[PDB]
Amino acid sequence: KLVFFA
Amino acid sequence: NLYQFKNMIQCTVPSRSWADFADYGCYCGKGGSGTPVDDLDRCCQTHDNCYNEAENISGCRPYFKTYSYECTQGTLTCKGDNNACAASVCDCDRLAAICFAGAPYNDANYNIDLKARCN
Ligand SMILES: [Ca+2]
Repeated sequence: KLVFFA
Repeated sequence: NLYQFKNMIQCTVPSRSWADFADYGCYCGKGGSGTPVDDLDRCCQTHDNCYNEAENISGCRPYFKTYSYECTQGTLTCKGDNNACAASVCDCDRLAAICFAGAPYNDANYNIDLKARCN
């Protein structure tokens, strides 16, 4: 999910 | 952490690209407000709320906290070596991944306009 990795 | 959650999703929903869950409805993904659009979005709303609660623990950063878990033979198990933050975040991620497996997927709800539809 979310791909707000960094 | 996010990478681990992605792996839970790959493990519980192997028929679909994990990316399918990365931008869906008002809550699966970047978004975290509004009326959830359907069952899958409700899985993501509960997950979002779960993270917000876990964040109240000092030093607990749900996107970044590396926890201890296994996914084998169809079953997620948050392990006993987890501290309170790890256990909470792992459990959020666990029941979300399980929720996704039982949720219908509506192609219309992929990549929706959060600003317009999630107030
Ligand atoms: Ca979210």
